[PDB]
Amino acid sequence: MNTINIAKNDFSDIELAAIPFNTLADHYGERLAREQLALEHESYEMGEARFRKMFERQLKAGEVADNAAAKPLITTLLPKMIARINDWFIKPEAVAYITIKTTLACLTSTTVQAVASAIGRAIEDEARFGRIRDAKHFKKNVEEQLNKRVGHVYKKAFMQVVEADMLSKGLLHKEDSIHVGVRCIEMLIESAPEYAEAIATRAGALAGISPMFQPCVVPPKPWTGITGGGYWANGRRPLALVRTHSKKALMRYEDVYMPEVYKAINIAQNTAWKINKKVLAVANVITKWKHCPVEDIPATAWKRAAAAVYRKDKARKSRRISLEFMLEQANKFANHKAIWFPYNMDWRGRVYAVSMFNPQGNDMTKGLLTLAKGKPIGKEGYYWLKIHGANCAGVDKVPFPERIKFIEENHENIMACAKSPLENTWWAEQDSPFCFLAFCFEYAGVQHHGLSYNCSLPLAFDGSCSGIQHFSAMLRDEVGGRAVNLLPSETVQDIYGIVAKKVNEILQADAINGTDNEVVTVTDENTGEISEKVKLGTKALAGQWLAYGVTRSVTKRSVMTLAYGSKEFGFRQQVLEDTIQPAIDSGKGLMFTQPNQAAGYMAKLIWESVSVTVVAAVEAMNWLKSAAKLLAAEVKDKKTGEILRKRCAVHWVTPDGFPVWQEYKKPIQTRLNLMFLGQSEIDAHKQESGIAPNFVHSQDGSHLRKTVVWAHEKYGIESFALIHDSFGTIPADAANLFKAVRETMVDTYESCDVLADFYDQFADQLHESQLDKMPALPAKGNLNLRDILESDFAFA
Amino acid sequence: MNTINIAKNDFSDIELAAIPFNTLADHYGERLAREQLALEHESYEMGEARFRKMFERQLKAGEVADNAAAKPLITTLLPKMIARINDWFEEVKAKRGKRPTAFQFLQEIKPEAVAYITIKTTLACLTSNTTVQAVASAIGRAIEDEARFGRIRDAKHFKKNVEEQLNKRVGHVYKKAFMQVVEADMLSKGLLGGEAWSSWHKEDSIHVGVRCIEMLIESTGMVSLHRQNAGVVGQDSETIELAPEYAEAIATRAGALAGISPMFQPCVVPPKPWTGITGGGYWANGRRPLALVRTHSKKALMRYEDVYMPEVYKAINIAQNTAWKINKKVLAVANVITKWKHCPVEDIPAITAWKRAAAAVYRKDKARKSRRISLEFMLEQANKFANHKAIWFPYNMDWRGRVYAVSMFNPQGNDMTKGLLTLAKGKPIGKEGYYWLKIHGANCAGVDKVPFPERIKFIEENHENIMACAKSPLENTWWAEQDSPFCFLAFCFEYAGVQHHGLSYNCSLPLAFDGSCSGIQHFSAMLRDEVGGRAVNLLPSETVQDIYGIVAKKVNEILQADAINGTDNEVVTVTEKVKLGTKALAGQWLAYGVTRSVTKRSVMTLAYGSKEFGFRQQVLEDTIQPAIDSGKGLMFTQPNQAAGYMAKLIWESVSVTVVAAVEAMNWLKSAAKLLAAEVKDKKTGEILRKRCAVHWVTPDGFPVWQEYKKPIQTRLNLMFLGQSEIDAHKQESGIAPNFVHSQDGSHLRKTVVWAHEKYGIESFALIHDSFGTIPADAANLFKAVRETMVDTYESCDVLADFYDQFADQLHESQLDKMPALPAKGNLNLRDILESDFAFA
DNA sequence: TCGAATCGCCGC
RNA sequence: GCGGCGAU
DNA sequence: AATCGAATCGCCGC
RNA sequence: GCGGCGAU
DNA sequence: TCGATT
Repeated sequence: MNTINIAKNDFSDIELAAIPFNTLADHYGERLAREQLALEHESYEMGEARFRKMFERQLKAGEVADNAAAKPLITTLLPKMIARINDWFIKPEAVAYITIKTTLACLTSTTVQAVASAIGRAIEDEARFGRIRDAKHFKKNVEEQLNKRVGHVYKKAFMQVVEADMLSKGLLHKEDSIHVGVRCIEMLIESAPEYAEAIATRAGALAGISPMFQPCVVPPKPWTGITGGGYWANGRRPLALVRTHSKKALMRYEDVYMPEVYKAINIAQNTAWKINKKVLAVANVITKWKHCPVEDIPATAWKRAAAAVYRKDKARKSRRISLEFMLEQANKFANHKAIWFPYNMDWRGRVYAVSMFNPQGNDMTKGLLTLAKGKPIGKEGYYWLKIHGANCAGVDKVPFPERIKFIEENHENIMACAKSPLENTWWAEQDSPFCFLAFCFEYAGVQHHGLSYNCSLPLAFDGSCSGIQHFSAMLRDEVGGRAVNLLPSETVQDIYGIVAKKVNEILQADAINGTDNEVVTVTDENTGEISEKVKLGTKALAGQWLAYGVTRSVTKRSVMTLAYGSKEFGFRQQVLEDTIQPAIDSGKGLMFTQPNQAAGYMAKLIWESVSVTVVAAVEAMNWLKSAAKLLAAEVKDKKTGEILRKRCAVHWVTPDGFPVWQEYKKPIQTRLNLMFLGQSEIDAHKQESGIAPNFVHSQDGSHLRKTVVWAHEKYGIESFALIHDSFGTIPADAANLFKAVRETMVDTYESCDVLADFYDQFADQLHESQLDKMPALPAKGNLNLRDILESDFAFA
Repeated sequence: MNTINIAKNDFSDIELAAIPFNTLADHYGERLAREQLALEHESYEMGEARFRKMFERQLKAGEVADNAAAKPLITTLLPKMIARINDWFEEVKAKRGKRPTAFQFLQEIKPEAVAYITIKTTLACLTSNTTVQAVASAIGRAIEDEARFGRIRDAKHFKKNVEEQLNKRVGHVYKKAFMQVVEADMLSKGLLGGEAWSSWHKEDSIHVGVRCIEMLIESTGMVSLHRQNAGVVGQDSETIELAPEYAEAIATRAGALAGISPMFQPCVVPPKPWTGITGGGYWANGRRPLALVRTHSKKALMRYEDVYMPEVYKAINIAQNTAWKINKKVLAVANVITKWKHCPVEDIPAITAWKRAAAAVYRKDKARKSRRISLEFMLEQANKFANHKAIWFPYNMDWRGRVYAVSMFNPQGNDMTKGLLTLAKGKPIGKEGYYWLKIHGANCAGVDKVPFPERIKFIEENHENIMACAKSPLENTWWAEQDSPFCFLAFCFEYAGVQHHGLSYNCSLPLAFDGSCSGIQHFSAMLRDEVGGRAVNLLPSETVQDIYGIVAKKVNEILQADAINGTDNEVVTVTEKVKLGTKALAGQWLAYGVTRSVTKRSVMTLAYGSKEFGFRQQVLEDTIQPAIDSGKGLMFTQPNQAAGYMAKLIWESVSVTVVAAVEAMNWLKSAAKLLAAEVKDKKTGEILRKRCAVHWVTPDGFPVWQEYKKPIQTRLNLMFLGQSEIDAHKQESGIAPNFVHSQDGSHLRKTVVWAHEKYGIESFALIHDSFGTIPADAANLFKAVRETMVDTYESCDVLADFYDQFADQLHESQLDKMPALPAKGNLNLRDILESDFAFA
């Protein structure tokens, strides 16, 4: 409960070390060096404070046991107590966990009787709950709402209701409780400051390894290796080029040779940003007046809404704390001529900025940041500057000439917002408001100062659906590629609309020729009550959906979740929560007499429509999932029981050269309590669930890294705004980046059959029995990749 | 249906007529006369457009029968329909054979209700498919809906608790949805006799309406019947049209009503001095002339024509003459923040119960829209008159004599309106002006329960905050966080001016001084109550006296005593439940903590006549129910027992604190009851003394007559809206609140004339007990308002005068029932002159 | 058996 | 009249 | 048969 | 682990 | 729901 201050020695050395200073000072100046090292020391300093505040709230709460510093002693203390309870003789392990947590919590916030009463009272409460959970299928319906509850008091209150319903349907001493705790303590005594020092020492250590990362005031330290990049000073937490769950998976990158990967990261780190002072000036004012600046600009349904408004209030507090941090960071570096961001990678190869305040943030955070080195905008830069503004306004589904026309027709509004941003709220109403306001300021400058006016604003181009774009390129899918604007097109293609149009074709077919409605008797298991129930035929079901009107908004989420592995089942939950339930609360949905029947009907229709719109996407993710299932399985001779092939990790190499290992590992045994917080084999399921998204994310990351090196080497582009598939640069450089991103993607998939390369990596790993099971590669389609270079709306 | 425009000829007269023009031109010149008469013309123009939009919506919704142009004709036709209904029923019964198919359906609905349901639904159908079938269907489904759910209304005792929740819902579908839910609930309880309604089939409902349509053509004849393509089986149709004369009657009445409903605006010249009952304020001879007294009958207005009240007339004209201007600095701030927030000062960032929660969000959504529409009007009017060097507000009086401004934008409004308005004619502020300028700023911030020396201390300590708010009101939100933000911000600007320009600075800001509890103050003055007078700051006190904190103190004293002594809990059978004792109940309340918050509303409602019963509903809704929703109120295990217990304690605390108030309102209530009764000898039955109204005259010379009148008959439908003798209960309910309000009106009127004649004061901000003037004249207004109050209650015994008015009217049986005048107390009125915190 | 301040604006 | 807003 | 299940990264909270 | 928020 | 483990 007494924490040493890491600051005085461990944080002092970071600034103190001469070798970082002398190296930093020569290139960037002594004062810029000192500030960078002072800043890095401050980041570690802030992190120590953050842990101290969290620990303090945990002492008052008694949730010290939940804190990571009190975890390691409990793990060595617990097994000896469980055996002692058996030797002295609810599950034995759970009682041992309950006693340790209650003892540590009671001491944190001292009578022996009071702790014994608490342990017994919690023990009785848990067993009354545990029996319902340990029945279990009914508890599974309860468990999701139990997981949604917050705090033991709400858990017990929710537990209380489910027990009463469970009694109604029929699934079914104070001194002794104090005596139960006393004997638990008596066994615990058989199983102190020295233990308290262990949590106290660990608390210091965890305070030293969790800094609040901050932007660099000098160009970041280039990555020459696996660790030590980004920030210049030797720290307690050295940056890793790849964020790894294990130190082993970090080390497999130590040997590997990835010259192009390193260049891409170093180039991105080199990009110099500055705070957009004009946008910051606006944001500082509207923030003092509104919780969210753009949230509200003047211009049985009850029970569902009640759950949302509690969430909506909790959401509103969660948004503000993020805002107040970003704003302070924006104010703090507002005067600096330039700031930089260090970059590392996730284990799949996507590029992330390391500091908490980064160009990859929300719209306000994005609008608060701009590049520091501009070039005169010229004719083409103005053209792309206007296109970006239309995109920020939400005009992104029309051809480019209509996007320019929208800007010119709204020129006076744009000018008004630039002149008096607090007097005209039109910018706040646009889809990406603060980024739009930033565009307004530059648009005014070009009008005030002409095409020679210097512009450093980041103009971001985003691929429409990167995963489907990449999957269609791999397998040459024309129909899917056209739906994602990979092919050159007269008009912007909406994949959500195409799916919706195909759904309407099925809807019309089933309404004319459909299964008739059928009636089946149903008997409730508990009641034993026989009620006649109607299964809706496809004809009746289509009629309800046709009455509602099926738009792109019905099919939108199902297409987005496709890359994440969602399929027909997950769609039915989406349709219910997205369109069917919200219509009911609005009073619409009179046609949706049975919601779940409509959602199941719709989810089948969306899945059929998606599978014919993008065949390569669906085919590829099935092929990858089959591969992961085979490798992840352990092969055992049935008679022998010995394993012929152990569970195998899945590994591949991106065209950039980045390798990735996907090792999802599940623990052997875990303990979870209903009323108290719950306390190395490869998981085959997570291997299958993740192989399709992780592989395609690995491909988009290589595309990004290839684009930034190609843009810097073929063209002069030195400033990059990168969000995983969004590519930004200054307007003078904007047209070349648009070219470079098309040239990179065309180059790789003309050069590399990524799926065949994947097959060569695991083909030997398959057991003799497994080879017949593995599906063949999906057939290539009719698409020509050269047409991607001509496409306007691919944006990538 | 279609209404000719009033505007072209009749609104044209307002600017044309020479005598209104010349009278205005002689006082203020031709050109100000041009602007005023065109402005008054626009006020009539805006008002007519208001009627036309409402009529268009009501026509679209079929709610034309709800509109006032259609009420007179419906009142004429309704008896004819009803008589024909009753005769049809008697004629159908007399004839032998199978009864007509509508006969049974028409019977369960009252003959009055069918009559109105047909007229409204036919008028709705015709003004918004003229076929008899669709209108007969539309009638029939409405009859059934009144039949099915009416059964719930008349049963009746349960309906009284569902009546309010039905009213709180807007729109027929929501009303119908709620009634299906209660019907299912009461059927489960078996209240409705267990008879679930069997829905009428469609062919029945058609036949129900046709019999109704036929019955109006015989009796009333507004609708007439026409047959298209007779004898052709395919196209044989019958149609319905409205009688043109009846359509012309609503159209004539619609136009007549649109020309008499103006949207009153401020004056660009000083308002017309009042010389008589009518035609004051605005200068044009208008279709709706202003009245000096706003009355419900022309007769109550006519009583004022004869009366000589020179001081009443002087006070209104002085108040009208006060020159105002729009505070541009405040208006600049309000124009900005309003565009960003629905209520600009609402959410500043700073560092069964579920069913009740749902009702709260519904009300909150209503309150947001209704609040914002008022805001948008005030800002638009403010921006309109922003560039004028001065503007003026006409004034008139309610039937009790309280003074109100006439234009919709007026200084007697909310904070934002009050903040947007400042006086036009200012004087150099001076030392004394600065002092009250800071006191006013302290009160706008909410530092009002404290002596003046610390009010000055608060302002001077927050000097840098006040300065920052004035320099950048948009950059520092501290002013918006105050209790009266825009009025505080208005002080911030003048405070910044005094520091920039010194004590020579010309300040025209209205410094409002408000009596703490004007009703109890007046009642304490009449009967000379020392204890009551001290509690409401009538007598000089060491500190400001909070009557809520006083009552809370006396409540807490009982609670502590009832925690040591007092009844134990007992079990009582109820048609066995525990009845909590005062000892248990005291413990619950002490656990909650009883503050001035628990007692505030009860003291406020005292002047309105509320007593121990009304406090229990207040206590439950104000503190107990919110506590339960918040997760407090575990102590309130039985909420109604706690509320009734606390209501008793508040009533005992209040009655011993302000005795003069309780005694005086009782005496007036007893007077109105005796006067409002009819006196009839029981054996003969003849009425010896008729029901009599209540009349008195203020010391200012204002007469006032209380004649609450009850209508003989009324009608009420569940889903469609419903459409003279003295009301004795309203006479007793109203006499005491109205009498004390007539006194504060006289005090206000006597104050403005005394401040105008003894001192030089020419600018008055007046809200019924709030007295405002420029800072240079603040000290004298403080003097003047005290001097008037001491003078009247030394010169006049208002209760004794009141008794002299009605003593002759009392009957001989009633004289023993009448209480004596309440005894005067030991208070000395001259202490009011030295009372700092009376403010009045 | 019943009941338990005035004035305006907006909506129905 | 009912629903909501505001003034005292 | 029984039965389970139905993307990555970051911040805040427990 | 759970919950909430944001990025793609 | 149809695949997946079990």
